[PDB]
Amino acid sequence: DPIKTAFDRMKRVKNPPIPLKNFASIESMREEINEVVAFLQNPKAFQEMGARAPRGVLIVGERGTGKTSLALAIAAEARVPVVNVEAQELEAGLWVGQSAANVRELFQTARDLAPVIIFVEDFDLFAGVRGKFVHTKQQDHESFINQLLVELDGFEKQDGVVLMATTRNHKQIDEALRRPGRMDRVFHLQSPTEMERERILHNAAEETMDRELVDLVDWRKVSEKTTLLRPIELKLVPMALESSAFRSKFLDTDELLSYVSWFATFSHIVPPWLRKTKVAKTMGKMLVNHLGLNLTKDDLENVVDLME
Amino acid sequence: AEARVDGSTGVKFADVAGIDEAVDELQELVKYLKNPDLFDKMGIKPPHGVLLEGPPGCGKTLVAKAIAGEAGVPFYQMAGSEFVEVLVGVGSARIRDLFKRAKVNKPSVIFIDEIDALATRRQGINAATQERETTLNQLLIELDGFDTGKGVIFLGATNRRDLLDPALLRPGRFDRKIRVRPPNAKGRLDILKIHASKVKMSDSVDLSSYASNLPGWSGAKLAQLVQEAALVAVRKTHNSILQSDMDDAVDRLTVGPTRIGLELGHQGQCRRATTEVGVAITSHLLLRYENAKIERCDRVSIIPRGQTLSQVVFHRLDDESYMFGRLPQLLHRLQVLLGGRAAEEVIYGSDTSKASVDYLSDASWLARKILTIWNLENPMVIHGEPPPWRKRPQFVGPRLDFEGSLYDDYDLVEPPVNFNMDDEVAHRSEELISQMYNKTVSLLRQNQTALLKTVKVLLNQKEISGEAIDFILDHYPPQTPLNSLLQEQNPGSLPFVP
Amino acid sequence: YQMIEQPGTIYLRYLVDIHKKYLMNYEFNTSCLAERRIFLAHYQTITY
Amino acid sequence: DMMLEIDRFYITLQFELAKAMSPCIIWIPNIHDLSYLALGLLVNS
Repeated sequence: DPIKTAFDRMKRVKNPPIPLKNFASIESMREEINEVVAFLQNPKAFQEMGARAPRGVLIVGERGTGKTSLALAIAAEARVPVVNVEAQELEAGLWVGQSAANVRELFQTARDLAPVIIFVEDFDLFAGVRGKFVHTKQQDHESFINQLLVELDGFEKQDGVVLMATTRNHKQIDEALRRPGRMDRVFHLQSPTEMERERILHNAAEETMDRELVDLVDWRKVSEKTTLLRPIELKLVPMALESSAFRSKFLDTDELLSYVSWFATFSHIVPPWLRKTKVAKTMGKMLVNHLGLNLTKDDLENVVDLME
Repeated sequence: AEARVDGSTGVKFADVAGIDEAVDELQELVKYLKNPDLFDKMGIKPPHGVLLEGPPGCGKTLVAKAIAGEAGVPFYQMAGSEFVEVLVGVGSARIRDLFKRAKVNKPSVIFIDEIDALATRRQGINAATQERETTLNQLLIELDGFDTGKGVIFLGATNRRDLLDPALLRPGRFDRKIRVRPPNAKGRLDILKIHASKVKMSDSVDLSSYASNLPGWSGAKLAQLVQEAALVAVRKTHNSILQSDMDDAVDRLTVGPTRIGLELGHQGQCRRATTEVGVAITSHLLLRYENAKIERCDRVSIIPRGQTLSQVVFHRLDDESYMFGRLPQLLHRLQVLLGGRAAEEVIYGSDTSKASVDYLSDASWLARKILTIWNLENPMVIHGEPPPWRKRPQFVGPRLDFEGSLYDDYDLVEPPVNFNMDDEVAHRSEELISQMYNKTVSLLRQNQTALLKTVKVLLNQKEISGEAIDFILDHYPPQTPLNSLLQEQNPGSLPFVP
Repeated sequence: YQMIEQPGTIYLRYLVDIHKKYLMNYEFNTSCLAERRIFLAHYQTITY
Repeated sequence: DMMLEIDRFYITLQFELAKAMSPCIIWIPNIHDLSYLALGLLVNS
């Protein structure tokens, strides 16, 4: 039973990786996200006011923009349980018509736990436009899309359950899914802004890389070098930047390996207060001075203007 | 096989519209269904089968359901795709079961939606195919063995006549063949009246213009028109369907939804604006001066919708003028086609772009069609040539369907033998295209003020109307200096209020 | 088969050597300044 | 419905054996032969 196995991966997300307050390219579309999370937190409030609650929101964007992190942050703000349903369990390609029963049991268990969210990634892979597949893959997909449409067309039954599907492009999705009342909201995320790039880069430097080394890097030009990039890559920039900074000098592999092995064996036993002792604080700096791994400003400026 | 036995199907002949010829032909079937006695006394052989062939969304299933409702007979509905299985022989058993259940309650109607699913032609271009052939054999045996005195009429709805086997088209199985044409202007009007009674409607909505300006649209497409109008009014929190929301649904389903802030550089929009405005200005000038038999500009836009970075909207004329396309009409439409390149050549001087290449290709092909296919000039030609490139007739861009279509030769092509007349045909086409290009550039260059003002106004407003273009043309007479436009406090300002 | 002749086999050798000494389960240190610098230099030397 | 169960048990036994032999090196030649069940196993692994 793939449905119960999928629902056995239930999670209560409280701490998102990138929260909505930190997430970028949402300020032009924040009111819709607020409406959706208000519906998710209190479905009774949307049911009593009589307006059509958003039954479906779709996120469109590029691979790696934090779209799964955006959904996680939406769930964390809404404080409702989520289930990660992969594309594989939907397309049980053994009997013609098992996908309809799969999603029927999915929605049935969702209704018994509502308000919940069905999170499906790579939605255009299985539920694209009709007619692109010629050999034998038309009837099962037709039954799947018809069952999905009639499940999303619940006649005034707002249980509080919502479906977030994830695709790459908005043209590959079928026109029948594009109508409101089945899939209400569309969220387009392409690229952040320069100030938001700077803010995410500085937060990444403040949570990953050395706090002593954050002022030595002019983050404006690093943001101008990471215009085509994404928030999770904006988070992973600083450690790669420090590695490329360390690339400039001349150093050997085996000395580093020996020091790494010694520290890995010896840091398992050393006490925390002995590490916070001033002796251990001044021991590391003399280790760096003797080994010669001082990271300077001009090194990192040459690194950032060396990149593309 | 849950064949729904409904005593009242819920729809009658008042629910169908635009299918007047077919329902008038099927009135004979209804008369046979309600009382067959006067049919039997004189000795008619009723049609064994009636095949409804037509485009999707035209309500052929609705037509059969209305026939059963008015006739007061049980309606047996089960689609052709329900006859396909993996096991062999089950489909023929279902055919036999449905047929005998029809013979239980005589008179009765058998309806098979998408009959071409089971009746695919053995094209000469798994065991499922054998199942299809066995189901076809069982169906033809049951149809041929049907005595006509018991009054069981079998209906077959199909979307494509070419893939259906000619054995069923033989008399004795499908005696009647009815085409379900897309509804006309009055038909779409009546469908709009029917579908507008279900949703709240305001008095400001004039459905006659929408019926006239949406040619060839099926009944299901009008249904989605009114449904998306309702959903747009819900989005705008409107208490009723306004004309603005209805037009919003029109532009949502015809050209597509508007994007948000997706614009190219200031040079990437000036060229498209210049091309579309030049095409519109040539069309309006040909309407104004020589009284051409061409279309009229509705609105011109450079806002990206769907996958068109800019668009100019042209009305569609009546089809009675779309049969005898004379030489002058084709020449003026061809001038309208090169209006874009005329605009690039007069505005930018000698640095044209790639935004007007498609119009150039269309002009080049219709010159060949004038020369070779139709043989409109009077040196006689021995052969016509098929189009190397084929672009389908489509939306707001230039009509290119004046003779049904542009890129469709009517099987008027032969392989050539002499290769010395091919170059004379090419030279004739080049002479025609070059002369016509000089005439269209000469006529458009005489009015640089109106063209430039229309470009500036459309660039400022991101959308202009045909009446605004007409106002610019009237307020800017020919041979006025460009400094008159250049001395204005705002060249992209429209003092006319619609 | 000198050093500079093949760089890829050296990288695979270093990867399997790090696998041998259980040097992968200890993914990071998050210490004050020194071990972090050593680890960054080591991660630089691993690939390039 | 018998092939899916046998294949799932087989692949989960392979993965459990690979875990039981830790530390170990798994080599998978000719990925291009890949079917949905093995894809699901690999993505969840």
